[PDB]
Amino acid sequence: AVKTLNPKAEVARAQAALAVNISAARGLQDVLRTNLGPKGTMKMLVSGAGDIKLTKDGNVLLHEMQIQHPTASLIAKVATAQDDITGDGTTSNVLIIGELLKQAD
Amino acid sequence: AVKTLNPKAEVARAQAALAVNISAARGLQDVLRTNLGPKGTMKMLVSGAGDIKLTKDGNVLLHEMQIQHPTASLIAKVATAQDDITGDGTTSNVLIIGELLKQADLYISEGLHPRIITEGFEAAKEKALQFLEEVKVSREMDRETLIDVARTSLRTKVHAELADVLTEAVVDSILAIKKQDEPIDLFMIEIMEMKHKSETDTSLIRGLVLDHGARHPDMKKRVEDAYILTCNVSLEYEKTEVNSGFFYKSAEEREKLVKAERKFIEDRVKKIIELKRKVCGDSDKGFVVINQKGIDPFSLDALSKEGIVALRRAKRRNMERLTLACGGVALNSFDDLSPDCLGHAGLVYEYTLGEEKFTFIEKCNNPRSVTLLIKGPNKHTLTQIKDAVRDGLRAVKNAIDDGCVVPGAGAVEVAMAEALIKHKPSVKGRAQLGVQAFADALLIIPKVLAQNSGFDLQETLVKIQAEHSESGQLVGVDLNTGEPMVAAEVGVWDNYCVKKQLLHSCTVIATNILLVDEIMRAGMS
Amino acid sequence: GVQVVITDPEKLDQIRQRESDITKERIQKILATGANVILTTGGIDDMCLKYFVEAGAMAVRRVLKRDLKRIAKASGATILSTLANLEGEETFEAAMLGQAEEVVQERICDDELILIKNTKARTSASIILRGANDFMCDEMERSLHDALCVVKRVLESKSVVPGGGAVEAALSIYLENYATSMGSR
Amino acid sequence: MPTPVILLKEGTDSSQGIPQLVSNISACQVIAEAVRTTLGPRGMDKLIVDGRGKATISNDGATILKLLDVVHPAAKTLVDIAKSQDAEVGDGTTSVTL
Amino acid sequence: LVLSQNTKRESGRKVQSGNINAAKTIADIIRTCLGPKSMMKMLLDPMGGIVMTNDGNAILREIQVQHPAAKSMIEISRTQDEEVGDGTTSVIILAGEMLSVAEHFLEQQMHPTVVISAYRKALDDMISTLKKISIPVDISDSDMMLNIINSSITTKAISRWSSLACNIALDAVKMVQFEENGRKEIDIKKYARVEKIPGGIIEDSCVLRGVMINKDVTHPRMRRYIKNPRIVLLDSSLEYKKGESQTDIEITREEDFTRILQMEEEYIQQLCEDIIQLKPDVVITEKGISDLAQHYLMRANITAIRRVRKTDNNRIARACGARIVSRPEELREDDVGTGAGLLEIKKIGDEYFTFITDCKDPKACTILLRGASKEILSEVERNLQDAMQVCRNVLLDPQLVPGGGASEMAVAHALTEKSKAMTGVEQWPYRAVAQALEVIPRTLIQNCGASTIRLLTSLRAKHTQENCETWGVNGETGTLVDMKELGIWEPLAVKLQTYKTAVETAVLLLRIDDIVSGHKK
Amino acid sequence: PKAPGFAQMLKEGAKHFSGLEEAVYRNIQACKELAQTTRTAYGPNGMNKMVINHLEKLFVTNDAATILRELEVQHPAAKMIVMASHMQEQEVGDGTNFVLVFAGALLELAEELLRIGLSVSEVIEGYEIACRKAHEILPNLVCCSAKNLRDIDEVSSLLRTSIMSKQYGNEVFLAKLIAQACVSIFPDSGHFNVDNIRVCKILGSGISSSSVLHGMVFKKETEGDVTSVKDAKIAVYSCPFDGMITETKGTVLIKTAEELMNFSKGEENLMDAQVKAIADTGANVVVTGGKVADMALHYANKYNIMLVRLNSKWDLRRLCKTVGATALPRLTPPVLEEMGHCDSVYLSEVGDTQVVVFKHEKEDGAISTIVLRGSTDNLMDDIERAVDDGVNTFKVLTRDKRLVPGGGATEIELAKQITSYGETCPGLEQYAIKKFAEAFEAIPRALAENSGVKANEVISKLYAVHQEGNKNVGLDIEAEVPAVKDMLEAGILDTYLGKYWAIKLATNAAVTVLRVDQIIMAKP
Amino acid sequence: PKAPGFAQMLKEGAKHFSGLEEAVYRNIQACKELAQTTRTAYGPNGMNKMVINHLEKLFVTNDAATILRELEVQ
Repeated sequence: AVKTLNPKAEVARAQAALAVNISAARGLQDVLRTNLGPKGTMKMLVSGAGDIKLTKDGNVLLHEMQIQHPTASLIAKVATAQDDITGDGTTSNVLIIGELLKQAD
Repeated sequence: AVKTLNPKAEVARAQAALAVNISAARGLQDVLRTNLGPKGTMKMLVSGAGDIKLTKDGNVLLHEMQIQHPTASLIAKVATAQDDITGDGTTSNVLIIGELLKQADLYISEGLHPRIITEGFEAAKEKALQFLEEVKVSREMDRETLIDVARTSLRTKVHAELADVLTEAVVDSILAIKKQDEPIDLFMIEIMEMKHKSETDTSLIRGLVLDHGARHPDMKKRVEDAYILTCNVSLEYEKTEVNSGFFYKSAEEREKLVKAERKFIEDRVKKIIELKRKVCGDSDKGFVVINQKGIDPFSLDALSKEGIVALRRAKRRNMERLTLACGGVALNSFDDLSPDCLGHAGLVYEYTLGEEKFTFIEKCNNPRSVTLLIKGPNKHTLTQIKDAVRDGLRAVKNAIDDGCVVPGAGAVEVAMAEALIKHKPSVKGRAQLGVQAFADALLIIPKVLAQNSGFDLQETLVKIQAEHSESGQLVGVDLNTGEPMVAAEVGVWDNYCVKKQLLHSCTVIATNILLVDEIMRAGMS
Repeated sequence: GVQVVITDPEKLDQIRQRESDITKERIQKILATGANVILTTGGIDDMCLKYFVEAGAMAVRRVLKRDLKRIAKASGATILSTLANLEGEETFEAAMLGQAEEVVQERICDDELILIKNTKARTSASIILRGANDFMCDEMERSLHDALCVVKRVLESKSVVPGGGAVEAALSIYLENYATSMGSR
Repeated sequence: MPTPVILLKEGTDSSQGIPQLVSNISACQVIAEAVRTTLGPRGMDKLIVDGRGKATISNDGATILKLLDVVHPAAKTLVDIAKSQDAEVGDGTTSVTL
Repeated sequence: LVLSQNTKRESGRKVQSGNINAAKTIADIIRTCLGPKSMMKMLLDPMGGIVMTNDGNAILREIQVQHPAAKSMIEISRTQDEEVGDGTTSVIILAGEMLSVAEHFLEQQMHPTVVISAYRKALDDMISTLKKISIPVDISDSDMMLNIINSSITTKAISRWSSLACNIALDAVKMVQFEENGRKEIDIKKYARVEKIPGGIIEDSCVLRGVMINKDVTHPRMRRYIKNPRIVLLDSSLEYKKGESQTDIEITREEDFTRILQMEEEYIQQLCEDIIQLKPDVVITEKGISDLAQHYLMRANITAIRRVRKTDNNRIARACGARIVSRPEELREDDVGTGAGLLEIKKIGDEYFTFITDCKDPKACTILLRGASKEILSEVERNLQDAMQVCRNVLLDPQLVPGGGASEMAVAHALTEKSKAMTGVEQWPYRAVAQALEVIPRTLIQNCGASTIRLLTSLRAKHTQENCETWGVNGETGTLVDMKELGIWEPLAVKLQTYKTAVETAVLLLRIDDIVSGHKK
Repeated sequence: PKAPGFAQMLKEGAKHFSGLEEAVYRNIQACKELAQTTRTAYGPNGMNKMVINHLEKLFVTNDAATILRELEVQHPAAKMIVMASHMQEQEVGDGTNFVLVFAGALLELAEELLRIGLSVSEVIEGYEIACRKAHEILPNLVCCSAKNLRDIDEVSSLLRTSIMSKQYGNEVFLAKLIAQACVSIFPDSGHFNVDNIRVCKILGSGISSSSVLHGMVFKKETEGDVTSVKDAKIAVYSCPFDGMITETKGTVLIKTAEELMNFSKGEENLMDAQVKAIADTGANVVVTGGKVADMALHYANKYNIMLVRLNSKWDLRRLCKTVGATALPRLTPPVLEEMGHCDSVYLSEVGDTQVVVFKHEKEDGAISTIVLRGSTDNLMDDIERAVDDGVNTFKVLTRDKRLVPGGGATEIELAKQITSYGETCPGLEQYAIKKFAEAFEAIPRALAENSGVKANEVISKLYAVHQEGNKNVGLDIEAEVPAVKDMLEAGILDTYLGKYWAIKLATNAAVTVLRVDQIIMAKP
Repeated sequence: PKAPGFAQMLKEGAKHFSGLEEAVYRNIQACKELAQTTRTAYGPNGMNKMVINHLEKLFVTNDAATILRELEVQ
């Protein structure tokens, strides 16, 4: 539609973009579900500058795992608050989020 | 991993490709689901060559919707097989497929290993088919029975009026087709189409129509009574298979060589004309000839002076229909020529349209080959209806083929569901899960039916999810009020094998679909 | 180049007839000898194939030239570039036959290869290789190929030299002393 | 990435109406000026050489016009008229344009 | 600039490790694919198609690589597949793992040759081991074979259809026994034709007492249904065929040209009456057919088929026992198409098929595969290919092996029994290969997904007792199971070449020390 | 940013259209282009138009279909409506203009109800039932069902409009010759095949000098003499005029000398005997497209014979009927009964064009030919184009019957009648048919546009004057009087069938283009 | 072919590793390289080694750390 307005523009649609976000978050949660729990495993991150992580608090991971999907970055912000609020279960929040939408879908 | 082996190679993984494939079908089913159900919408395709479609049968869509995702192409193949098996419900078939896989995903998303669920499917179909086997309605070849079924099928594609017009022709063909034991649908079914005067006036012709006309103006356009010559031997000139260099010495011989060369075909046509004159000593009778190869103009002239209708260059199957039409004895050797070898027609004329020529065969006493001449306003529509036609026929051939019949419109699926939901874990328990979703997946047909009909899904399913009493009926969903309906009473039916094969087809598709882990691509440059 | 020209069509059937009868009679003439095994590096026509089946015969086409030479030397056959006689008629003789105990084609690695057992005229030896991959066999035969030669040389020269590098061990010193003999540079 | 469907091929030009109509009128006026001098007892003749290099002089404008490979369409009609009149009566084809 | 101008070379341990690593990859990429609990893989051919198959060979036969030993490993797979069919589910996984430990002495600075030397010693005992722990079986008893076959086939997706194939595989196999070799009759799996048709269901596919042709009657007037027909295999064409000598005609008189044209008519008709003189019923030929003769053969109401593939013609000939002819005048009644219980041509749905049933004791047969989709079908027959192949191997040897890793541990301790009694430096390689063997049941554990270490130790502990050797690993329970009740039974020869191939792989890669590229010829 | 996601990567580069958006908007807009593309088209006041093709070839035209055939369109439904009318002209001839107008207005109105939220399918039904009803009421408007088969005056008066429709300048000439054309042909091969009429374009000598001949013409050469005979003896041979070359190679071979002398002499000699045998029958003119032997024509010239050359298969086929004589594939037998017979045949020079004349008088009925004179061939191409469409009109007139009133008047009754049925429907569909009735306003509306006067009051005036049954009065053609004219006295009529069919086809066009929702487009 | 699918396009171009495969294989091998890199290193019989840095500076060495310091390992 708005492609009429602009050629270089990009837009989604209702079913489409909706489907995107759930997959984005569900895709997001799948990565992090490996984390929380004492039996969980921390993950090692590698900077393009060569720096290194061994953390399991996904807030660092999310903050440091470069993603372009906006809702994921949207997720990053609210989690960034949560870690600024409490720090763990940030894990829970996102896993909570996606599986919530999963059933919602 | 094997990326070590090859850099340019590509691999997926168990979790990865699994999601990809289910994602693939989930998208694929989404597009097609608009279609099946009489309220559904056919779709128009445009070629990169600019051609045009108006189709609804998904196999056409799948075969022509250019996609690369492999599973779809795999699914496309069986759908094409189903098209080569029955023709519609391929619609439902894929809708069955992805939706099953979607429901399948729900449990493995709970970490359930798929191998277990497959066995649940294995048990599930068995009980279903067991129910499927018993529930089919044994019905005779009552004209109306099939008539409703034809109308049942044909409404899937076109106007209610259009199929209704179409319905009469196909069934009567079917009636005029069987030698009470075995149909092949190829000769007796001639599907010819003309860009002429309407869509609706497309009709059965009790006789036959040809895709070409006489090659001479003096040729009779119309003949009251036709005596038929079915043949394939060329009455064009031919020179023998051996190198045979001749000379002469006189230009007189040159002309003498002129006449000699013609003489062989001269006799050939001569044999027929005498036979014609042995046959058509009466002036009233008209004599027609059909060749699968071409005919000499001089031969044409030979017939012309005798006022003989003859046709050349027929497709190899037409003569069968001709023999199935006029009882004519198709031959090659004209020396062994008998009037009993002839075919007879009660009426023939030619129909000239546009630039082409079309020829008409009429009034067989007991025609055994007929023609679905397709009258057309628009080229795509002719192509469009034709698929609907061929679909409609193949519905009937199975319909007569099976002395039983399934009431349609998904009343079975609820019946499948309730019986299957009425299965205790007589299974090893863990399979009852997969069975549950297996049964769960089955309700899609009315769901999309209501969806395609616009009625709210969840409530209607619950509504029809009321087996009434000891007569817990085969209850359909109304296609215009979204309400419980006796498909049998309203005469909504389907081929049992259709229902049979699709379950089998989908099931085998499903289990293997769930039983892949990574998708390999390491090929030469 | 020999052109066939017809001004009288009446014998072309007879012409075309004999076109194969020559091959046919050659089939018959050789078969009448009763020969049961034949090779021909040349092509073999299906007409011949049919005829030999009627004989229940044994035949080979496109055999490598050298092996059948070994065959003739092995079986005692005479390789025949054609049928002939010191008199002009092409005749054939049983004396041209090669002879051996039994011949079988056998499928090794699901592929039927032909076996020849014990030609009485000249005893023959051939070796069948079994291995894992094609890479292994073609190398091991080379060693086998070399394997024959060395023994052949030992047969060729009834004399031996001890292996394991003793040669220069002896040579080095014996020359080392021998060097002093010259006194030059 | 949806895109609106075009009507005809890209660059399928259209220009309509008065400004469209007048352009040819000027174009026709352009044509005559190449022939304006031509006819007359003291009139004029032209030389035009092809891209091949073969020169061609002419006093009959229809010939000149035939040399004058027009790309404007409406003008070609003018060029056609010359052929007709030349196929009819000849010079004054010169005039015919004017 | 000296040697070969930009052709790379390498030597020694880096080469050694590199080949060690690649095989480790090579085996690894398939370790998921063996066992009744295996997985099933689908492939992209480079040109677009799809193949989905568990049999490793095709997978690797469908693998493109750059490192050589992998390709070297590739052929080893296809070779044993060719010779044995399956075990390809396992042999390579055996192979690389053998190499996987085989490296472990490279750091031991032990020269590989001795390590090879022990290997040849090792296999010798291994073959001797299995012969000691083999079991001959009757071949006449069908049910055990059927048990053997399902035991052989309860690894592939047709598992749900074991009953059908087992009899299906048995029936065709039994009916192929060419006794003109005295009592050395040999069966053929190329006369075991396989026809895959989509649609229908697995249950619809069946063994046909004869041959199936994807062609049609040349003329309608020929009947499409006959009980006991007579069949002609005309290797030659049915029409006028070149005068091979660049023949030429020079007519001068008028009637000559017309005369000759009759003559070809005459020549063709000549052929017709020679055919009918044997009173045949069915005409088959690999070449074309004159319709004019076909008129004659129509005139004789004699069924005719043109341009049929030669191998089928043989199997058709092997169906009805008749022999093909290229010479109508030399056609012989001993090749009358007798041995024909029923003639028919059905309509499959958009295709006529030729139905040739109930030969008396046919030797050729095609299996009719009627399923969902050809890739499904093609997958099926590969499993069928393995199924029938092992059976003939069973028909080749009646001695059987209990698999499920049971035999594997049996040798394993047996070599351990050998190992401790074979003092020397070579001892450690000897036990190591025994150490290599243990992985296959272990691998089976993962495909089941059980506590591999504990079960394996117990199994070895279980197999420490001499009294019991049939103790193996159940596919699904993942529990120690004696084979006798379990019934997963295998041809001994299957396992022989398995180890035979396995060890051959080892030595071949071990002698390597060097890589050379850019041959340019 | 810069990173949306896709739930379906199914497409390799292709156009997936969906959501009714293109249907609700883009499909509709495309059709609306076509209306404006040819909005000026129909109208006696509607004006012509020229285009050059992708091969840059001029096409001045008034017909929509031809230009539509000259438009490489790419949008899907556009072609559908194009091809719908394409056959419609193939069905009737003119109407291309009108049906396209029908196409848009129905389309133009439909989206608004769709924008108003009526069921897409319901749109079909109301559109459908209205059409069926519209057909039903249609015959009740036929007036002056002219019957005279073979008069000139009636038919010309009838045929004037279509010529008037697509050529406002010169109706009087065009009718009488085309009326002369229709009368000159009778049902000979059956009820005046359109192909029975031939058209020849000659530049120069403006249109008023164009006429029609009772025979046929060729702008062709001749090889011998030039004569026309009161009793013409025409020889027709698809056979080329040479010694009958046996298709297989007989080359002369000699073995002694005199064959050289004999062969060529006899080679001459029998050719003389051949051509004489022809002349013995009195044949004065011989025709063929095939190769002519030089001595043979040399002989024909010796025998005062006329020759014809290089004509196409159609050319002989036309001529074969003209004198009704049979073409002979056999060169020798100059059959009396199958021998050509003409009033007069000669060569004319017109517009500096060598021209072979078959000037004939045929009582039994002849396929005569029309002479086109005037300057710009571009004029000829359309000026034949319109007459050709008139030719269909006569044939379509000749089809059955029942002149009906043109000039939009009939459409006004249609709307009112359909409007009248509209409120008697009552139901949610009532608006659609109400809109269905409305769309017919476009014709006089467009007619007003091509008249360039204030439409709406004229429409209302036409409405008002149509409230008294005045079915014969319609839209005038006049700047002075932008109100009304009575068509019946004006003779501005039309075909029942043409209106009937064009209604149906446009109807069919709609439901189809209306039917589809979401589309797929592969890359070309 | 030529078109597999991705269930998570989360990455704009980066390396994500999983399935323990790197841990079970790739992690180990890299470590094994380091052993092979300096296996000779220690020992009175262990011999020295030299490497040039990225800035083309000479370093003869037997101490692992210093030579290890000279390795931009990734």
